[PDB]
Amino acid sequence: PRAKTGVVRRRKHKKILKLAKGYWGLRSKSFRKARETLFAAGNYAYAHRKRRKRDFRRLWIVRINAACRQHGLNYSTFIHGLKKAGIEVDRKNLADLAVREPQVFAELVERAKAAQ
Amino acid sequence: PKMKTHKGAKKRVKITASGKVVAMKTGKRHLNWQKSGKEIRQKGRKFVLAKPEAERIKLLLPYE
Amino acid sequence: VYQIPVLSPSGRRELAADLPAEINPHLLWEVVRWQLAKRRRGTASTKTRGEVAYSGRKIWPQKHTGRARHGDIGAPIFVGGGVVFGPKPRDYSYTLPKKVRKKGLAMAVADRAREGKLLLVEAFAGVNGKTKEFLAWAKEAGLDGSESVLLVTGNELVRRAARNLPWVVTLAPEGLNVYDIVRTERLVMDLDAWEVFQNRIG
Amino acid sequence: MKLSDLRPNPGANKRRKRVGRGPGSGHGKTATRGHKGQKSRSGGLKDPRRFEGGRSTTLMRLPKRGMQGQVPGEIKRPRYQGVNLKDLARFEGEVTPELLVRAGLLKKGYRLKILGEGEAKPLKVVAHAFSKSALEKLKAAGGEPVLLE
RNA sequence: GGGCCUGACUGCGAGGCCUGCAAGCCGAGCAGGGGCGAAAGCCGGGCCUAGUGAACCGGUGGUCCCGUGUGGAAGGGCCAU
RNA sequence: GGAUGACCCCAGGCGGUAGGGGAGCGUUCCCGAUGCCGAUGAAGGCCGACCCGCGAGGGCGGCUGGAGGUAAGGGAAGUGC
RNA sequence: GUGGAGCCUGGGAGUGAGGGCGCGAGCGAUAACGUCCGCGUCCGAGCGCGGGAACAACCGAGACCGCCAGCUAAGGCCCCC
RNA sequence: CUGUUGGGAAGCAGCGCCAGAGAGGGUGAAAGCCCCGUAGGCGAAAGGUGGGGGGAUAGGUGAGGGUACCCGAGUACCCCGUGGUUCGUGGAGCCAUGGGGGAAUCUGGGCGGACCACCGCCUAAGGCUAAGUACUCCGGGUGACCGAUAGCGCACCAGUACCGUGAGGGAAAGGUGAAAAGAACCCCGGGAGGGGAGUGAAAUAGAGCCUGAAACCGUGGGCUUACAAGCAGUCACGGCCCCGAGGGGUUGUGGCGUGCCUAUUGAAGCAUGAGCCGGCGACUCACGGUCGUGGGCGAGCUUAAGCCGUUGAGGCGGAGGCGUAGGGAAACCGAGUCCGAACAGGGCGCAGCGGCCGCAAAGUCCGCGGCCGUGGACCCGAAACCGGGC
RNA sequence: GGGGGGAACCUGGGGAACUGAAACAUCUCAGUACCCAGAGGAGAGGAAAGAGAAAUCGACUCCCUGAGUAGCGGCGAGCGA
Ligand SMILES: [Mg+2]
Ligand SMILES: [Mg+2]
Ligand SMILES: [Mg+2]
Ligand SMILES: [Mg+2]
Ligand SMILES: [Mg+2]
Ligand SMILES: [Mg+2]
Ligand SMILES: [Mg+2]
Ligand SMILES: [Mg+2]
Ligand SMILES: [Mg+2]
Ligand SMILES: [Mg+2]
Ligand SMILES: [Mg+2]
Ligand SMILES: [Mg+2]
Ligand SMILES: [Mg+2]
Ligand SMILES: [Mg+2]
Ligand SMILES: [Mg+2]
Ligand SMILES: [Mg+2]
Ligand SMILES: [Mg+2]
Ligand SMILES: [Mg+2]
Ligand SMILES: [Mg+2]
Ligand SMILES: [Mg+2]
Ligand SMILES: [Mg+2]
Ligand SMILES: [Mg+2]
Ligand SMILES: [Mg+2]
Ligand SMILES: [Mg+2]
Ligand SMILES: [Mg+2]
Ligand SMILES: [Mg+2]
Ligand SMILES: [Mg+2]
Ligand SMILES: [Mg+2]
Ligand SMILES: [Mg+2]
Ligand SMILES: [Mg+2]
Ligand SMILES: [Mg+2]
Ligand SMILES: [Mg+2]
Ligand SMILES: [Mg+2]
Ligand SMILES: [Mg+2]
Ligand SMILES: [Mg+2]
Ligand SMILES: [Mg+2]
Ligand SMILES: [Mg+2]
Ligand SMILES: [Mg+2]
Ligand SMILES: [Mg+2]
Ligand SMILES: [Mg+2]
Ligand SMILES: [Mg+2]
Ligand SMILES: [Mg+2]
Ligand SMILES: [Mg+2]
Ligand SMILES: [Mg+2]
Ligand SMILES: [Mg+2]
Ligand SMILES: [Mg+2]
Ligand SMILES: [Mg+2]
Ligand SMILES: [Mg+2]
Ligand SMILES: [Mg+2]
Ligand SMILES: [Mg+2]
Ligand SMILES: [Mg+2]
Ligand SMILES: [Mg+2]
Ligand SMILES: [Mg+2]
Ligand SMILES: [Mg+2]
Ligand SMILES: [Mg+2]
Ligand SMILES: [Mg+2]
Ligand SMILES: [Mg+2]
Ligand SMILES: [Mg+2]
Ligand SMILES: [Mg+2]
Ligand SMILES: [Mg+2]
Ligand SMILES: [Mg+2]
Ligand SMILES: [Mg+2]
Ligand SMILES: [Mg+2]
Ligand SMILES: [Mg+2]
Ligand SMILES: [Mg+2]
Ligand SMILES: [Mg+2]
Ligand SMILES: [Mg+2]
Ligand SMILES: [Mg+2]
Ligand SMILES: [Mg+2]
Ligand SMILES: [Mg+2]
Ligand SMILES: [Mg+2]
Ligand SMILES: [Mg+2]
Ligand SMILES: [Mg+2]
Ligand SMILES: [Mg+2]
Ligand SMILES: [Mg+2]
Ligand SMILES: [Mg+2]
Ligand SMILES: [Mg+2]
Ligand SMILES: [Mg+2]
Ligand SMILES: [Mg+2]
Ligand SMILES: [Mg+2]
Ligand SMILES: [Mg+2]
Ligand SMILES: [Mg+2]
Ligand SMILES: [Mg+2]
Ligand SMILES: [Mg+2]
Ligand SMILES: [Mg+2]
Ligand SMILES: [Mg+2]
Ligand SMILES: [Mg+2]
Ligand SMILES: [Mg+2]
Ligand SMILES: [Mg+2]
Ligand SMILES: [Mg+2]
Ligand SMILES: [Mg+2]
Ligand SMILES: [Mg+2]
Ligand SMILES: [Mg+2]
Ligand SMILES: [Mg+2]
Ligand SMILES: [Mg+2]
Ligand SMILES: [Mg+2]
Ligand SMILES: [Mg+2]
Ligand SMILES: [Mg+2]
Ligand SMILES: [Mg+2]
Ligand SMILES: [Mg+2]
Ligand SMILES: [Mg+2]
Ligand SMILES: [Mg+2]
Ligand SMILES: [Mg+2]
Ligand SMILES: [Mg+2]
Ligand SMILES: [Mg+2]
Ligand SMILES: [Mg+2]
Ligand SMILES: [Mg+2]
Ligand SMILES: [Mg+2]
Ligand SMILES: [Mg+2]
Ligand SMILES: [Mg+2]
Ligand SMILES: [Mg+2]
Ligand SMILES: [Mg+2]
Ligand SMILES: [Mg+2]
Ligand SMILES: [Mg+2]
Ligand SMILES: [Mg+2]
Ligand SMILES: [Mg+2]
Ligand SMILES: [Mg+2]
Ligand SMILES: [Mg+2]
Ligand SMILES: [Mg+2]
Ligand SMILES: [Mg+2]
Ligand SMILES: [Mg+2]
Ligand SMILES: [Mg+2]
Ligand SMILES: [Mg+2]
Ligand SMILES: [Mg+2]
Ligand SMILES: [Mg+2]
Ligand SMILES: [Mg+2]
Ligand SMILES: [Mg+2]
Ligand SMILES: [Mg+2]
Ligand SMILES: [Mg+2]
Ligand SMILES: [Mg+2]
Ligand SMILES: [Mg+2]
Ligand SMILES: [Mg+2]
Ligand SMILES: [Mg+2]
Ligand SMILES: [Mg+2]
Ligand SMILES: [Mg+2]
Ligand SMILES: [Mg+2]
Ligand SMILES: [Mg+2]
Ligand SMILES: [Mg+2]
Ligand SMILES: [Mg+2]
Ligand SMILES: [Mg+2]
Ligand SMILES: [Mg+2]
Ligand SMILES: [Mg+2]
Ligand SMILES: [Mg+2]
Ligand SMILES: [Mg+2]
Ligand SMILES: [Mg+2]
Ligand SMILES: [Mg+2]
Ligand SMILES: [Mg+2]
Ligand SMILES: [Mg+2]
Ligand SMILES: [Mg+2]
Ligand SMILES: [Mg+2]
Ligand SMILES: [Mg+2]
Ligand SMILES: [Mg+2]
Ligand SMILES: [Mg+2]
Ligand SMILES: [Mg+2]
Ligand SMILES: [Mg+2]
Ligand SMILES: [Mg+2]
Ligand SMILES: [Mg+2]
Ligand SMILES: [Mg+2]
Ligand SMILES: [Mg+2]
Ligand SMILES: [Mg+2]
Ligand SMILES: [Mg+2]
Ligand SMILES: [Mg+2]
Ligand SMILES: [Mg+2]
Ligand SMILES: [Mg+2]
Ligand SMILES: [Mg+2]
Ligand SMILES: [Mg+2]
Ligand SMILES: [Mg+2]
Ligand SMILES: [Mg+2]
Ligand SMILES: [Mg+2]
Ligand SMILES: [Mg+2]
Ligand SMILES: [Mg+2]
Ligand SMILES: [Mg+2]
Ligand SMILES: [Mg+2]
Ligand SMILES: [Mg+2]
Ligand SMILES: [Mg+2]
Ligand SMILES: [Mg+2]
Ligand SMILES: [Mg+2]
Ligand SMILES: [Mg+2]
Ligand SMILES: [Mg+2]
Ligand SMILES: [Mg+2]
Ligand SMILES: [Mg+2]
Ligand SMILES: [Mg+2]
Ligand SMILES: [Mg+2]
Ligand SMILES: [Mg+2]
Ligand SMILES: [Mg+2]
Ligand SMILES: [Mg+2]
Ligand SMILES: [Mg+2]
Ligand SMILES: [Mg+2]
Ligand SMILES: [Mg+2]
Ligand SMILES: [Mg+2]
Ligand SMILES: [Mg+2]
Ligand SMILES: [Mg+2]
Ligand SMILES: [Mg+2]
Ligand SMILES: [Mg+2]
Ligand SMILES: [Mg+2]
Ligand SMILES: [Mg+2]
Ligand SMILES: [Mg+2]
Ligand SMILES: [Mg+2]
Ligand SMILES: [Mg+2]
Ligand SMILES: [Mg+2]
Ligand SMILES: [Mg+2]
Ligand SMILES: [Mg+2]
Ligand SMILES: [Mg+2]
Ligand SMILES: [Mg+2]
Ligand SMILES: [Mg+2]
Ligand SMILES: [Mg+2]
Ligand SMILES: [Mg+2]
Ligand SMILES: [Mg+2]
Ligand SMILES: [Mg+2]
Ligand SMILES: [Mg+2]
Ligand SMILES: [Mg+2]
Ligand SMILES: [Mg+2]
Ligand SMILES: [Mg+2]
Ligand SMILES: [Mg+2]
Ligand SMILES: [Mg+2]
Ligand SMILES: [Mg+2]
Ligand SMILES: [Mg+2]
Ligand SMILES: [Mg+2]
Ligand SMILES: [Mg+2]
Ligand SMILES: [Mg+2]
Ligand SMILES: [Mg+2]
Ligand SMILES: [Mg+2]
Ligand SMILES: [Mg+2]
Ligand SMILES: [Mg+2]
Ligand SMILES: [Mg+2]
Ligand SMILES: [Mg+2]
Ligand SMILES: [Mg+2]
Ligand SMILES: [Mg+2]
Ligand SMILES: [Mg+2]
Ligand SMILES: [Mg+2]
Ligand SMILES: [Mg+2]
Ligand SMILES: [Mg+2]
Ligand SMILES: [Mg+2]
Ligand SMILES: [Mg+2]
Ligand SMILES: [Mg+2]
Ligand SMILES: [Mg+2]
Ligand SMILES: [Mg+2]
Ligand SMILES: [Mg+2]
Ligand SMILES: [Mg+2]
Ligand SMILES: [Mg+2]
Ligand SMILES: [Mg+2]
Ligand SMILES: [Mg+2]
Ligand SMILES: [Mg+2]
Ligand SMILES: [Mg+2]
Ligand SMILES: [Mg+2]
Ligand SMILES: [Mg+2]
Ligand SMILES: [Mg+2]
Ligand SMILES: [Mg+2]
Ligand SMILES: [Mg+2]
Ligand SMILES: [Mg+2]
Ligand SMILES: [Mg+2]
Ligand SMILES: [Mg+2]
Ligand SMILES: [Mg+2]
Ligand SMILES: [Mg+2]
Ligand SMILES: [Mg+2]
Ligand SMILES: [Mg+2]
Ligand SMILES: [Mg+2]
Ligand SMILES: [Mg+2]
Ligand SMILES: [Mg+2]
Ligand SMILES: [Mg+2]
Ligand SMILES: [Mg+2]
Ligand SMILES: [Mg+2]
Ligand SMILES: [Mg+2]
Ligand SMILES: [Mg+2]
Ligand SMILES: [Mg+2]
Ligand SMILES: [Mg+2]
Ligand SMILES: [Mg+2]
Ligand SMILES: [Mg+2]
Ligand SMILES: [Mg+2]
Ligand SMILES: [Mg+2]
Ligand SMILES: [Mg+2]
Ligand SMILES: [Mg+2]
Ligand SMILES: [Mg+2]
Ligand SMILES: [Mg+2]
Ligand SMILES: [Mg+2]
Ligand SMILES: [Mg+2]
Ligand SMILES: [Mg+2]
Ligand SMILES: [Mg+2]
């Protein structure tokens, strides 16, 4: 019996096309260009969810560093003092403290100078 | 269509009971005057062909 | 070995038959596979680039036209051209081993036997070629037609009477075969039928 | 047991290998053929059982041996098949060539020769030949060797 | 350098070297009939590593294996070259 | 562990071209089917931020469509751009 | 020394254009992003990731998936960063 | 038949009936019982057939004994040149015959693979001969055959239009609706077209008509954009708009970021290919082989062609094939055999589990899968070669 | 009475090449494609100057098998009773 393409190919193309909603020109309009665009998009997303982990930590650090220098030390010193004091509050949190909770941040700074 | 027996192999070779392939030693067709008797004598025996070469010849003999 | 109900004027007696204890569903499947393959017509066909109606002229020159190279428009790469590896007339049949068919027959009858669904009968009352006659007899014989029946008998008059019933498949005993036994829920046989089947599985 | 229950045993019906159908299959594009060269081409190579790239072949360098025959062909002569004593075990009373053909031991068109693997059994065995030891074992077990001619 | 000699054997060949194949190489030992030596023993060419060419087709000597109804014959196989 | 591929637990492996192997998805057609779904709406089309699945996919809903479609289990190929 | 170790029989391949680098030579001119061998490596197939401004093969390191957590590697810590 | 929903009942419901007929197609949707059919039956004045039945006719039919009349001529036969056969000059016969030579009539002749003998087979040089066999323009039946890029080149006014001096090449192009009820009449317009009215279950079913995807063009709306550097995305945050501790759309800023495929040592590569979209488009089939695998039987396994049956029913058929023994060029011997003087040495061969029962197995058959051989053998592509024509 | 036509099929008279032989000439392709003549619903063949070893069979045709056997073969590729 014969099995002509039929319905099958239009359906794969709509799938891809639908994922390409938003893209510029033929990239949302042409199955071919959409598919190219999507290969790139999936690799970036993978790469970028990796580096979001880095992007944020760099930020926490810039923030911690600012808050430290108001109390007369640098980030590197503050982190060594935390280590020596045995304090394990992470940088995501150290940062929230530095902004939302200056009194607490100050005390951790104190423990950090004291610990050395 | 059915396979054909290769007649050149049928004429040179025999498949033994266990499926080895056997043929005459080469090298005493001629130029024999200065060959020692050890040589002529030993080239008078059959030998068992190396496996890859035998397996090939066997497929040429589908009906032995 | 198996105990099989027999309907009679004297009433429901029992008959002993040695049919296989073991049913081998793979083998049953193999017999049915053979049966259905061999009834195939094999009449699907297509045309090759050589069998298609166009000419063999090279449509345009090999080089310098700015177009792709082609030969004739019969080539399968052209709409209208031949088909690559389409179906051609075919024989789907093959000789399934005789013993398998035999063992298969026997197992199928055996399978219905083990379910109570095999029923042997001496004769068919008043069925003289009329559907309503077979219908009466059937009701009386426990066949309301809620279960499909493979009726096997050499009595032509009985086959005609029953054939039109949607739930009945009829056969002469020389025709007993496993697809029909396996397709139906209940097996009903003449003793004369049962006799030939015993000779065939011997 | 009904039609919906009829199944082949696992492995009885395997899928074919389909090539040139997409990357996920791991057999796309080159269809497992690798890249270029004669073997990848439609039509492929020369008979790999013989051909060796142009050098004289392994087979053709070996010497021919023996009588190959001449027109008008095979010379008609009586052909003998041996069947051992052990194969005669199953019979009782008499064995003749015809019988042995029926039992599926002796092929048609061959004369019978009895051979010595096994024990002899006191039967009357009728045949075109006997090996030395078959004759001995048979005579000794009280069987009766009869020669046909 | 000399004496006697033809083992510059015939039938085989454990086990190895080398090695894609096919080839190439070394070879104790047993048997037959020998050479030299009093004997132990050595001798299956040459101190050694090059001096060579697979198959096909055909020649010659032998063998007496096949011989197209049978006996021969033609022609072939086999051993040697 | 439990007895058996029921699922739980501990550990380890899991970049990949040529290429080997395994397990699946979907298309057309056959048995299943004198059956079953269907105008209270078939196939097909268009939507969906919902459900299941690693995925190929499969559901479910709304709109369009207006007459077909076809399960569990199997079978066969003009089967996936 | 229990390892995607090894050995044996069999089925299926692909490959038989490599390339950079380090070390050892030859060829070249103690030239070439040169050429030709040897041992090793990496790219090839890791054009995935960090460093080297950018950069297949230099340094760091072998990416099963997820995390707005932690420790390091080479390389860095004046601003770009 | 009735009821019911519905434009329509054949759907659903109630109560029935036929069946040698429940194959199938229609009817406003899904019908055994409405129509056409189907099972089972029936039917030719005329023409054709008539291989079957009957009849006729042609034609056919003895035994010794003697005679030695006849028994297919440029023939056999030999030689030369060739063809046919499996036979390619081979030890080359046989059948045929272009050249030369050239008989006999059974006490004749040809043949059994040079030749000779023996032993057999057969009657050349005249002719005819049903059936069993091949094919498919034609008719019918049937599809695990196509379904309008398919299937014939053509579903349609196609071997047409059109192309070519000619031979010759050779398309595209199907579908309103159940029914034309195919939209009277009015309005704008030269008309085309539209707007009402009307028909219809439905009119974005209105004839440029079923469905009506995609590329492509537009109108309307939300978000956004004129100091900005870009393989067009991705991650983050924030603004606005929408649906209602959430989601969706949009995108300002910040981070990261060298298209796809092909071929390559190596490509974003300034190396190939692709304007975009839809559809067509490439590893198959037969037969053999080899391994693997699912079963059946197992010193055995298996049938082919055919025949009987069936009309989607299977059976019979043992001819034959593979296996049961090997070794040897062979004669030949045989669990051995070959080389050899050898009782030497060597090559190649020979030798289930449990409790008489079961179990497994040689092997073999069928199915399935991988790969191989032969075919065009994964698809597309030459320049060329050959035949017959124009 | 002939003449001319008929899709395939059939006999007879003529009769290639690509290709395969991984070059090519013998060989293959193949007595195929194709031209021609003729027949017919078929055509051909057919009643032994046969076969070929059986003391045998008994016209011809056609299918299965014998058998990829016997053989043929730059003893190659292959061909094949
Ligand atoms: Mg397709
Ligand atoms: Mg299609
Ligand atoms: Mg499609
Ligand atoms: Mg697609
Ligand atoms: Mg779609
Ligand atoms: Mg899809
Ligand atoms: Mg966007
Ligand atoms: Mg766009
Ligand atoms: Mg655009
Ligand atoms: Mg668009
Ligand atoms: Mg994607
Ligand atoms: Mg990631
Ligand atoms: Mg990353
Ligand atoms: Mg400071
Ligand atoms: Mg630290
Ligand atoms: Mg810390
Ligand atoms: Mg040969
Ligand atoms: Mg030799
Ligand atoms: Mg030679
Ligand atoms: Mg010689
Ligand atoms: Mg010679
Ligand atoms: Mg020498
Ligand atoms: Mg010597
Ligand atoms: Mg010798
Ligand atoms: Mg055979
Ligand atoms: Mg054998
Ligand atoms: Mg079919
Ligand atoms: Mg078919
Ligand atoms: Mg076709
Ligand atoms: Mg066709
Ligand atoms: Mg063509
Ligand atoms: Mg053509
Ligand atoms: Mg044509
Ligand atoms: Mg054509
Ligand atoms: Mg044409
Ligand atoms: Mg042509
Ligand atoms: Mg042409
Ligand atoms: Mg042409
Ligand atoms: Mg060009
Ligand atoms: Mg162009
Ligand atoms: Mg073109
Ligand atoms: Mg173009
Ligand atoms: Mg062209
Ligand atoms: Mg073409
Ligand atoms: Mg062409
Ligand atoms: Mg064509
Ligand atoms: Mg076509
Ligand atoms: Mg067509
Ligand atoms: Mg095609
Ligand atoms: Mg093809
Ligand atoms: Mg083709
Ligand atoms: Mg095919
Ligand atoms: Mg057919
Ligand atoms: Mg098949
Ligand atoms: Mg068959
Ligand atoms: Mg019925
Ligand atoms: Mg039924
Ligand atoms: Mg299959
Ligand atoms: Mg794939
Ligand atoms: Mg694979
Ligand atoms: Mg791969
Ligand atoms: Mg590709
Ligand atoms: Mg492969
Ligand atoms: Mg391959
Ligand atoms: Mg390739
Ligand atoms: Mg390659
Ligand atoms: Mg390629
Ligand atoms: Mg290459
Ligand atoms: Mg190449
Ligand atoms: Mg290759
Ligand atoms: Mg390729
Ligand atoms: Mg190619
Ligand atoms: Mg080709
Ligand atoms: Mg080729
Ligand atoms: Mg032979
Ligand atoms: Mg006795
Ligand atoms: Mg002396
Ligand atoms: Mg050795
Ligand atoms: Mg060696
Ligand atoms: Mg001595
Ligand atoms: Mg001695
Ligand atoms: Mg002495
Ligand atoms: Mg010695
Ligand atoms: Mg010297
Ligand atoms: Mg020397
Ligand atoms: Mg030498
Ligand atoms: Mg040669
Ligand atoms: Mg040669
Ligand atoms: Mg010779
Ligand atoms: Mg003779
Ligand atoms: Mg003799
Ligand atoms: Mg003779
Ligand atoms: Mg004599
Ligand atoms: Mg003699
Ligand atoms: Mg003599
Ligand atoms: Mg002689
Ligand atoms: Mg001789
Ligand atoms: Mg010799
Ligand atoms: Mg992996
Ligand atoms: Mg696996
Ligand atoms: Mg697989
Ligand atoms: Mg499924
Ligand atoms: Mg699909
Ligand atoms: Mg599937
Ligand atoms: Mg179908
Ligand atoms: Mg049905
Ligand atoms: Mg249906
Ligand atoms: Mg319903
Ligand atoms: Mg309605
Ligand atoms: Mg609806
Ligand atoms: Mg569907
Ligand atoms: Mg469909
Ligand atoms: Mg979906
Ligand atoms: Mg829908
Ligand atoms: Mg319908
Ligand atoms: Mg279905
Ligand atoms: Mg199904
Ligand atoms: Mg089934
Ligand atoms: Mg296809
Ligand atoms: Mg292990
Ligand atoms: Mg490994
Ligand atoms: Mg490994
Ligand atoms: Mg494979
Ligand atoms: Mg290779
Ligand atoms: Mg390669
Ligand atoms: Mg090379
Ligand atoms: Mg190389
Ligand atoms: Mg290179
Ligand atoms: Mg390398
Ligand atoms: Mg190199
Ligand atoms: Mg570099
Ligand atoms: Mg190097
Ligand atoms: Mg260094
Ligand atoms: Mg160096
Ligand atoms: Mg050097
Ligand atoms: Mg300088
Ligand atoms: Mg270099
Ligand atoms: Mg350098
Ligand atoms: Mg250098
Ligand atoms: Mg290297
Ligand atoms: Mg590469
Ligand atoms: Mg790396
Ligand atoms: Mg690596
Ligand atoms: Mg990469
Ligand atoms: Mg890097
Ligand atoms: Mg970097
Ligand atoms: Mg950097
Ligand atoms: Mg890298
Ligand atoms: Mg890993
Ligand atoms: Mg740290
Ligand atoms: Mg460091
Ligand atoms: Mg820096
Ligand atoms: Mg109403
Ligand atoms: Mg009604
Ligand atoms: Mg009702
Ligand atoms: Mg019926
Ligand atoms: Mg019906
Ligand atoms: Mg109907
Ligand atoms: Mg219904
Ligand atoms: Mg229906
Ligand atoms: Mg109806
Ligand atoms: Mg009738
Ligand atoms: Mg009728
Ligand atoms: Mg008389
Ligand atoms: Mg006379
Ligand atoms: Mg006469
Ligand atoms: Mg005359
Ligand atoms: Mg002549
Ligand atoms: Mg000839
Ligand atoms: Mg010859
Ligand atoms: Mg001849
Ligand atoms: Mg003449
Ligand atoms: Mg005479
Ligand atoms: Mg005479
Ligand atoms: Mg004659
Ligand atoms: Mg003659
Ligand atoms: Mg003669
Ligand atoms: Mg004769
Ligand atoms: Mg004769
Ligand atoms: Mg005639
Ligand atoms: Mg007749
Ligand atoms: Mg006839
Ligand atoms: Mg016919
Ligand atoms: Mg027809
Ligand atoms: Mg279809
Ligand atoms: Mg249809
Ligand atoms: Mg169309
Ligand atoms: Mg068409
Ligand atoms: Mg359409
Ligand atoms: Mg037509
Ligand atoms: Mg067309
Ligand atoms: Mg058309
Ligand atoms: Mg027209
Ligand atoms: Mg012109
Ligand atoms: Mg014109
Ligand atoms: Mg033309
Ligand atoms: Mg066209
Ligand atoms: Mg209509
Ligand atoms: Mg209509
Ligand atoms: Mg309607
Ligand atoms: Mg007006
Ligand atoms: Mg108007
Ligand atoms: Mg208007
Ligand atoms: Mg109007
Ligand atoms: Mg109305
Ligand atoms: Mg309605
Ligand atoms: Mg609409
Ligand atoms: Mg409509
Ligand atoms: Mg339109
Ligand atoms: Mg319609
Ligand atoms: Mg429309
Ligand atoms: Mg439209
Ligand atoms: Mg649109
Ligand atoms: Mg707008
Ligand atoms: Mg500025
Ligand atoms: Mg601005
Ligand atoms: Mg961005
Ligand atoms: Mg941020
Ligand atoms: Mg939002
Ligand atoms: Mg946002
Ligand atoms: Mg990067
Ligand atoms: Mg870029
Ligand atoms: Mg790059
Ligand atoms: Mg791509
Ligand atoms: Mg490309
Ligand atoms: Mg290239
Ligand atoms: Mg290049
Ligand atoms: Mg290059
Ligand atoms: Mg670029
Ligand atoms: Mg560019
Ligand atoms: Mg260029
Ligand atoms: Mg480019
Ligand atoms: Mg290029
Ligand atoms: Mg263009
Ligand atoms: Mg576009
Ligand atoms: Mg497309
Ligand atoms: Mg394949
Ligand atoms: Mg196979
Ligand atoms: Mg098998
Ligand atoms: Mg069986
Ligand atoms: Mg055979
Ligand atoms: Mg021995
Ligand atoms: Mg068993
Ligand atoms: Mg078996
Ligand atoms: Mg293979
Ligand atoms: Mg072909
Ligand atoms: Mg092909
Ligand atoms: Mg192939
Ligand atoms: Mg071509
Ligand atoms: Mg030209
Ligand atoms: Mg030429
Ligand atoms: Mg020429
Ligand atoms: Mg011409
Ligand atoms: Mg001409
Ligand atoms: Mg005429
Ligand atoms: Mg005529
Ligand atoms: Mg002719
Ligand atoms: Mg003539
Ligand atoms: Mg001729
Ligand atoms: Mg000519
Ligand atoms: Mg030629
Ligand atoms: Mg060709
Ligand atoms: Mg070839
Ligand atoms: Mg050639
Ligand atoms: Mg060639
Ligand atoms: Mg040339
Ligand atoms: Mg040639
Ligand atoms: Mg050819
Ligand atoms: Mg020929
Ligand atoms: Mg002719
Ligand atoms: Mg023809
Ligand atoms: Mg005529
Ligand atoms: Mg006829
Ligand atoms: Mg006739
Ligand atoms: Mg005639
Ligand atoms: Mg006569
Ligand atoms: Mg045979
Ligand atoms: Mg020929």
